[PDB]
Amino acid sequence: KPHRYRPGTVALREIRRYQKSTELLIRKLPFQRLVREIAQDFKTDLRFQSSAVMALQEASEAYLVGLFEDTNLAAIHAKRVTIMPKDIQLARRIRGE
Amino acid sequence: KPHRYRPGTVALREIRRYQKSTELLIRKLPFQRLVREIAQDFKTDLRFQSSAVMALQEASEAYLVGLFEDTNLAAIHAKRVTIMPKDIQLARRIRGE
Amino acid sequence: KRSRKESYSVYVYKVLKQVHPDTGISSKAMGIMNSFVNDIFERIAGEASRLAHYNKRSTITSREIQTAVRLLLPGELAKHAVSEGTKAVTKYTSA
Amino acid sequence: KRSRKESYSVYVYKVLKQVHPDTGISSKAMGIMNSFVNDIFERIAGEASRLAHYNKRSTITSREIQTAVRLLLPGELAKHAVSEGTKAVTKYTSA
Amino acid sequence: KVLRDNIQGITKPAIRRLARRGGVKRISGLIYEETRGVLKVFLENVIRDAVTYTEHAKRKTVTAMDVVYALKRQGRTLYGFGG
Amino acid sequence: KVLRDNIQGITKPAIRRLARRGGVKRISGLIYEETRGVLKVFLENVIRDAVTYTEHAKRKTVTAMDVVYALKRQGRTLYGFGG
Amino acid sequence: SGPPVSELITKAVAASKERSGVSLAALKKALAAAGYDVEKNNSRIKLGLKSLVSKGTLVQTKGTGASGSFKLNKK
Amino acid sequence: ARAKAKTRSSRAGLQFPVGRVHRLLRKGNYSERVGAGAPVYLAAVLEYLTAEILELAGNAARDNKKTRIIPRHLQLAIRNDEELNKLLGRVTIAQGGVLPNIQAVLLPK
Amino acid sequence: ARAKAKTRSSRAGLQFPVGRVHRLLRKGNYSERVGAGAPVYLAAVLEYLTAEILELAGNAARDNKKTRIIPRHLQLAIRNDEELNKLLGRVTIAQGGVLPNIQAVLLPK
DNA sequence: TACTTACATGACAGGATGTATATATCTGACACGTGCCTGGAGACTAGGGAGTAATCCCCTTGGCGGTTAAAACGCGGGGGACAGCGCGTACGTGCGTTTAAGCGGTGCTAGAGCTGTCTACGACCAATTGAGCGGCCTCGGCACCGGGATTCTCCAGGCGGCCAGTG
DNA sequence: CACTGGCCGCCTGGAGAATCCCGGTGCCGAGGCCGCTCAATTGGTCGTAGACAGCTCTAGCACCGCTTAAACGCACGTACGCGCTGTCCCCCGCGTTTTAACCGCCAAGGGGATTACTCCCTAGTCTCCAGGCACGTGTCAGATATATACATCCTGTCATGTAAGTA
Repeated sequence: KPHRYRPGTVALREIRRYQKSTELLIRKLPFQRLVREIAQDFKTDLRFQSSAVMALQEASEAYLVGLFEDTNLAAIHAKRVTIMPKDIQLARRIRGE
Repeated sequence: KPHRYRPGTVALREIRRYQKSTELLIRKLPFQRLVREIAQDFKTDLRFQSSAVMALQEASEAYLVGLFEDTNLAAIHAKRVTIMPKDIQLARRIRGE
Repeated sequence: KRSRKESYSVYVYKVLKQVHPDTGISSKAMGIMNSFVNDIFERIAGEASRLAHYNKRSTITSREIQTAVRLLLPGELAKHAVSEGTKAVTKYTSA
Repeated sequence: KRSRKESYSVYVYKVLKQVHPDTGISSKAMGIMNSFVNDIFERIAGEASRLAHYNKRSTITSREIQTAVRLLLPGELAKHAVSEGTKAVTKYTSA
Repeated sequence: KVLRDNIQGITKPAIRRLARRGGVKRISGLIYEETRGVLKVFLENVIRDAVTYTEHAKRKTVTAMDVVYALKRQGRTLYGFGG
Repeated sequence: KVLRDNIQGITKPAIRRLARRGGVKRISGLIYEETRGVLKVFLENVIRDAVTYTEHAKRKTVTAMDVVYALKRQGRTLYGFGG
Repeated sequence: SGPPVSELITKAVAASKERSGVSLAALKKALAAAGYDVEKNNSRIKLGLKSLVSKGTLVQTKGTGASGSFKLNKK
Repeated sequence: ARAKAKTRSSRAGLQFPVGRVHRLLRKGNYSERVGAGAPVYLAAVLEYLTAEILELAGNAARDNKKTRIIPRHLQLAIRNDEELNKLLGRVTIAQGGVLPNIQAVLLPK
Repeated sequence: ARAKAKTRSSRAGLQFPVGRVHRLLRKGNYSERVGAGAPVYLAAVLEYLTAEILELAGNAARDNKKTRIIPRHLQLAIRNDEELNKLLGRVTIAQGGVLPNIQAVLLPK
């Protein structure tokens, strides 16, 4: 039978691999499409520098992973390991946004 | 039988009474002594304006109020009606110190 | 005597009687409003300085401070502030 | 024809070779150090400007930045920067 | 030219890989859409500020300098893009 | 001359009243001492700034305007004593 | 009216017979399938559990008190 | 033969002093120079802000049947507006206390 | 007829440029006057900061046995120091990632 | 098995009390009147920054041809979340005592703070230069690739202990 | 009640894939050198800002006496978290399938940026004058006081469901 790891240890393998990693986890082209889509909602015909799309990508990545460590702190407060939207809302409320 | 109220009801009335209140909640003279005490650990024979003692009083109590609102959010997030100092510690950790 | 110590108290009194002629004011609330005026003013001054320096502008204009309001003031408060300031500057430019 | 964009390149490379002669740089990390020096400069300069505003002094002396470095930078980093600046200004006055 | 549904452009494995960088072992099924929403409002704030910076500069091409400035004045200063 | 313990003067009932303002309904006994500690830390942070300001002001009595400025640095700008 | 609810508890716990004891979740949904106001009778099922554990007809598998999971006795 | 001295606040129809805010910008060291419409716009912004928060303060005081504003009225004015709270979340009111805010879970049944 | 050109940085024995920081303070508009010890003091502070962070980056790169520093090394340098996290709690580093921080409960057993 | 009975648990009612609700008073802080002078502006000027046209070129935008990595989907399933519930449990709450803060009351002096000096110092222009950045190459430290070792991670046999079955 | 077999939980030994780990190959970005240029420097002057010196006068330091709420500690009811044993179900993981992102390449022009011109605008400064600051002073809103209604809330007695005994 083909080999199968227990639920979770592949996730921790990803944890170790990606904390040793530095590479941008968000796909570049749809992120650029989303930035253009959001900006077109506010001001029309907006062009984005490629480096600007990049800097937005590390912005989104670092903001989200910071909020994710924050929610993991909220989860280990809540005796849980699977984070929930209410952890996210808690982080949003106690951070003040 | 002398009349006695159930727990939390007096506590809730206390909560309502001092949210309704606007006055200073700390005894003034020991606060003045404590800020003089901490001051003497930094420079010798320092003196305080009464207004500076006032402003440190309202700021100290308000910062503590901010920590207890954060404490309340964490405590209900922890599904507890009795708070623990680990909730305050998590609140301090998320608040950005 | 003493040196004159400045405050915005008279103008808070003027707008207070303008919008509510019947009401009173206390000294502690007056200090709160003076602190509010100082705080909002220094925030807008800081954002205006940043916008001026980013565009290498040696002057802060109504465009700069309007931008600074759009940054600081949230939403429909910012649109009403733009409307009020635009009406004020049109009245001022009408001399 | 290109216009020069100023940075902190050769200075951070010099302090690197003085602190580690055999360690190199990447360009991205070099941009990180440029942004670090710019951010810390902005923090110290803005805190100094507010200090000069507070005491009504029209000038930023070494004592203003000494105040600011006890303010923003905590403890060991602050006092050792104080020591570096102290011996630095004594050497500057001696030259 | 118009784009409609780029909220799903940040894919579910992209969110999972973010939370893998985010120290998150298990991610609930409700996380993805709501994190898409908070990323959306975050980018709404940041891009609104940056677009205001650009049109204050009378520019039409958004630059990374205005992005890092929009980040910095929200207390989110970024290193490595000319900030 | 010197004082060695005034932090207990921020009394257990007073800490209870402060948490009653925040809506805390039940308080375990562990919290009061750590709130005294973090208040010591916060007042240490504020009053370190305050003595640093006052020493830069070359004064030996702290003014309330020093307090407001020190709180403005820390990010908890306090209304009611500016000026 | 009808029969007492403890009989319903006994048939509900005898219906399944897992290798381990039955916790309150499967028990309360067995009563819901049989038909019972489980939301308004938490105290009634608590006193029923206390009665059935205390008198010695039913034995507790691994839990303590009314907490945990429950199986049938030896005979 | 100097003209009669009018005020820039009256020129823009404002109650805030254009002169004092302009002086505070010029001597507050925020730019080398200041465009003339900027202090007028600024005084208009602060006049609208102070005016409507005094609107909320007066209406809250008339709700509490007292005619004179205490800082509790200012806390009740600011904290009861969501958008002002987005403006002033991190700001402490002296003697304003706390907005009446009780979580429904810790309220009894 | 003229004194030989001698920079203020070499006078102080610092290699951040004193004239550059003085220039950037003069046209950064923080005050209309700047004391002569102020920019050399600031350059000394910055040189100690950069020397400390490049020492940490160099040791991190040696432990990663790479000759040239990468922003991962800078992220490791910042996050593994307490007072630097005090200095840069709200700072984003491009392509630095995060410090290896797994919570104790996340590990098995 | 239905019928009758008696107690735990809610259903219903009611009185004490704290906080709200009805005026009475006197007080001082708030509203208001007065001298003024410090500050608000008016006009001219110096001069300086910034708005605008051109353009160009380079960097972005639009377009195509494969490519599997990556996205997406489906099933197995171990694992995470958790509902409730005894159970020890730790804390709210009532209440007399104590004491130290609060009120209120005096000396003063040391220190906050205003004012005249004059010096220390900084800002700024012309000339000159030399250090610092753009350009470019070149090359070896690094980017990429191929094969064992070990580490990790699941799996499997053995022993014991526990659990169940029978005479 | 004692014997005894059987099955799972942990101990113990095995096996194979993912990534170290070790060796091998090219290539690109680091940095070193060259060219440039502009910014840092210095001398000197102008001017002016702030420490010094001295005074003065006001609020904190210092001390003193009466009082009652702060508090505080004990009693005691009594609300609390939480481990836990399951159960429910829900993403995690391991595949297969599919598709569009990435790469690589190609053509277009948009506007970012630079230079130049020009003119719009705004600080500075003297001066004149005027409106809010300082200061003084009266005075009703409320701070305090005394009597009353109602939440409220917890508690006393009934209703009902239900468990238990029984013909």
